[PDB]
Amino acid sequence: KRTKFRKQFRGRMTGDAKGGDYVAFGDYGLIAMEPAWIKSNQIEACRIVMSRHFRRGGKIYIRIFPDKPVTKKPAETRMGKGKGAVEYWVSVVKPGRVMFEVAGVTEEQAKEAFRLAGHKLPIQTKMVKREVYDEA
Amino acid sequence: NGRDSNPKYLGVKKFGGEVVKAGNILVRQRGTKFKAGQGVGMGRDHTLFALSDGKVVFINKGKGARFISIEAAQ
Amino acid sequence: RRKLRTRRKVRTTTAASGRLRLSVYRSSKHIYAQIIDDSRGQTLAAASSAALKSGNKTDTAAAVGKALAAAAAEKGIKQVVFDRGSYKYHGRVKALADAAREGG
Amino acid sequence: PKMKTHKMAKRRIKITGTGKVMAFKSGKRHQNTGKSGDEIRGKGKGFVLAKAEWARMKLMLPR
Amino acid sequence: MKIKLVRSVIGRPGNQVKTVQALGLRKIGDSREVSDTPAVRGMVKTVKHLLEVQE
Amino acid sequence: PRIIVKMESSAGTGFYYTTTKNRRNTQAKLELKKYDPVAKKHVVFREKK
RNA sequence: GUUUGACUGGGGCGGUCGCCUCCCAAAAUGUAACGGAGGCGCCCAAAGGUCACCUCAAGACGGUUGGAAAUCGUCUGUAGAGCGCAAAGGUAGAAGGUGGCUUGACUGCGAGACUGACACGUCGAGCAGGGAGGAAACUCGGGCUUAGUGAACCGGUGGUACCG
RNA sequence: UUCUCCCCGAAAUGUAUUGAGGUACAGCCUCGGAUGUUGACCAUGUCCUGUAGAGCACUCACAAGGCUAAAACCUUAUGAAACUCCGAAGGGGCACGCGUUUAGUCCGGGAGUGAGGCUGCGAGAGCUAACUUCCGUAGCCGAGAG
Ligand SMILES: [Mg+2]
Ligand SMILES: [Mg+2]
Ligand SMILES: [Mg+2]
Ligand SMILES: [Mg+2]
Ligand SMILES: [Mg+2]
Ligand SMILES: [Mg+2]
Ligand SMILES: [Mg+2]
Ligand SMILES: [Mg+2]
Ligand SMILES: [Mg+2]
Ligand SMILES: [Mg+2]
Ligand SMILES: [Mg+2]
Ligand SMILES: [Mg+2]
Ligand SMILES: [Mg+2]
Ligand SMILES: [Mg+2]
Ligand SMILES: [Mg+2]
Ligand SMILES: [Mg+2]
Ligand SMILES: [Mg+2]
Ligand SMILES: [Mg+2]
Ligand SMILES: [Mg+2]
Ligand SMILES: [Mg+2]
Ligand SMILES: [Mg+2]
Ligand SMILES: [Mg+2]
Ligand SMILES: [Mg+2]
Ligand SMILES: [Mg+2]
Ligand SMILES: [Mg+2]
Ligand SMILES: [Mg+2]
Ligand SMILES: [Mg+2]
Ligand SMILES: [Mg+2]
Ligand SMILES: [Mg+2]
Ligand SMILES: [Mg+2]
Ligand SMILES: [Mg+2]
Ligand SMILES: [Mg+2]
Ligand SMILES: [Mg+2]
Ligand SMILES: [Mg+2]
Ligand SMILES: [Mg+2]
Ligand SMILES: [Mg+2]
Ligand SMILES: [Mg+2]
Repeated sequence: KRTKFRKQFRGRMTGDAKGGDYVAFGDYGLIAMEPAWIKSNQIEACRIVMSRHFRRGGKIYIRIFPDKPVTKKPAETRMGKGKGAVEYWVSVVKPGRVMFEVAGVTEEQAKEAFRLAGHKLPIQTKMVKREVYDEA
Repeated sequence: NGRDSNPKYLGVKKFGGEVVKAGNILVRQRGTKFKAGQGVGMGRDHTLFALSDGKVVFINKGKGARFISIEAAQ
Repeated sequence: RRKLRTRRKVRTTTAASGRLRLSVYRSSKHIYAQIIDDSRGQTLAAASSAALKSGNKTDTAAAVGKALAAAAAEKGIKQVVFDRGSYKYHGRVKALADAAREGG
Repeated sequence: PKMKTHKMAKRRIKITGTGKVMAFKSGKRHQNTGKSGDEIRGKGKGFVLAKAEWARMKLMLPR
Repeated sequence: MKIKLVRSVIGRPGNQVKTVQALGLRKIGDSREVSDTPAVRGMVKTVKHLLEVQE
Repeated sequence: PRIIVKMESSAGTGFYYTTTKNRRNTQAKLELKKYDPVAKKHVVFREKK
């Protein structure tokens, strides 16, 4: 969720992601296919769904993180003073980027958990078990 | 909280393989991205200018330490 | 002890335009001296005192300056740089100077 | 008729032979003394560029 | 090295236009015989979509 | 109020002045510099005024 | 009799109006917004000239006051410091820290260039008069640079002896 | 704001303005004179640059473990307009023409323009809204019929 950090506001455009195409932690991983912002409560709902389905057990990693501030001008004004101070934090997400990955849960239950979590994300997404991997 | 800014043109002015007349300005810079070479002089703002007419030429070694210099004609 | 060497060596070869180098070495009882043409990677007129002996180092070195002044004199030496190593223009190397160019 | 504007008279214009316009050097002209020696020294040019036509019609005969 | 125009200058960027003008072509359907020296090869390359290079 | 005033220095029996802002903080005692006036070489200009 | 600014996603209220630094600015320069951040209207007779010397932050182990950080000692230690104020470039062969003598924080000039529609603004070899430090080569016409500002008019003061 | 045909042909930018639908200067148009290929394109040589990408070596942010008086520090792992060990494609200056073309510059008379518009690409503001707004860049409309 919200970071405790630095400059309030930013900008925006896109290109395919590089910083995490492969599933390092855990066994399985759901993975993004579209370039939307993800932001805060969207993730946290993914987290709370999977933690319901799995917890008492399993290991849940959230490799994505609401870095990027996004702004809302007030109410109903004209293009006025500056931008709007707050609103929500997002994480940009490009295809092949891994958002989620379970540990210690059978293949089928990871299927169902990824299905639930992905039914509330702006992007469609595909899951995979980790092929052979390199990058260490 | 926004209105402010300011406009001071800077940069290399006389590039390598150019024939500077003496007293020509060859680089304006804020620090020492270029160090004045053989045949070159540097004023208060670290401007490098020709000491005597010649061919401008650049020596590059490691971007801590490169130098502009003059190789006179004749 | 180091930084003073390259310090005076940078201020010497800045002031070096036309004029030749004159690097007195003093750290031992070897007060060797050289005359180096900066640019060309060459020396031309060294006056080391491995064979000479005149007593106290301040006066032994004195003759070294004198020896050197004759050598460069045979080559047509205008003036020179001086290029102190680190030694604070003291009586032994100040004497090597007064002896060098009193007899130049 | 066609009077010349007397404001241009002893005011930094004059007419060089060959038709060029004079001017004086202004900045820091008076009321300033943390200005550098050359700066106080820098007055006295009057070569002045693309204004000339109007400066000319300011002075018919060079008064 | 035969050439002709086969596409208009209009609505094309500046270098393409001035290059068409350099190569000697001032109307569609103009043809010409050009030497193969590096700069002429570079010109006729710069606007090669406008030109039916013969061979 | 004011702190570092502008101080004019009469040259030592010359005819010319120099003018500079000697800060009145640490510079409690009147300025005495040297400078070249109307006549000779550098002489003592007494920045009293 | 007159005055009672302008910008302005209508006008008003609010805010802003000159100057410096960074992003925006699309690897030349330039580039708008009531775009995103931050500073100036000064300071220093030494924080300047020069000439000599020294080298930083931080950590670990060890130690009187101490007890995480004071002071001292060894080890590691391109800088993780410092540079009067902002930030950026630069910087250890110092521009940083300290002492000596000192005023070049000069007069008369200005090859040749940067920058601007103009008017301004920047840098500057080299020439003379005369100085300062150094044994010397040589460096000095304010400050590590980049902000610390105001045409003209009208007047105060001191020289000069052109007008009258 | 009235008669004809012929030749060329813009501007809606910059800086300044008690200035903002006005005006000055420049920029871009035309005419006459002078030089007389200095212009244009494309090539080679050379130099300059920190964007796209990428990367964590510094600043800030940040995910799972280890050690541990938590800081630092180790394995694994990321984000960046105001981060950069790196870093293109392109872009700019200069020379040369090794090669094709046809403008260029200086001097003087006359201007108009200084309300722009759309689309593609690059960004900001905005909802990654607008036949939206402000900059950059190419082309068309503007003044272009077919
Ligand atoms: Mg993309
Ligand atoms: Mg792509
Ligand atoms: Mg990676
Ligand atoms: Mg009459
Ligand atoms: Mg006259
Ligand atoms: Mg097309
Ligand atoms: Mg009236
Ligand atoms: Mg108004
Ligand atoms: Mg405000
Ligand atoms: Mg730029
Ligand atoms: Mg560019
Ligand atoms: Mg503009
Ligand atoms: Mg913004
Ligand atoms: Mg120093
Ligand atoms: Mg002396
Ligand atoms: Mg000088
Ligand atoms: Mg008087
Ligand atoms: Mg026509
Ligand atoms: Mg202005
Ligand atoms: Mg207007
Ligand atoms: Mg005009
Ligand atoms: Mg003509
Ligand atoms: Mg030309
Ligand atoms: Mg040509
Ligand atoms: Mg990027
Ligand atoms: Mg490497
Ligand atoms: Mg030709
Ligand atoms: Mg004209
Ligand atoms: Mg007419
Ligand atoms: Mg306009
Ligand atoms: Mg426009
Ligand atoms: Mg927005
Ligand atoms: Mg529009
Ligand atoms: Mg129109
Ligand atoms: Mg049509
Ligand atoms: Mg058209
Ligand atoms: Mg049609």
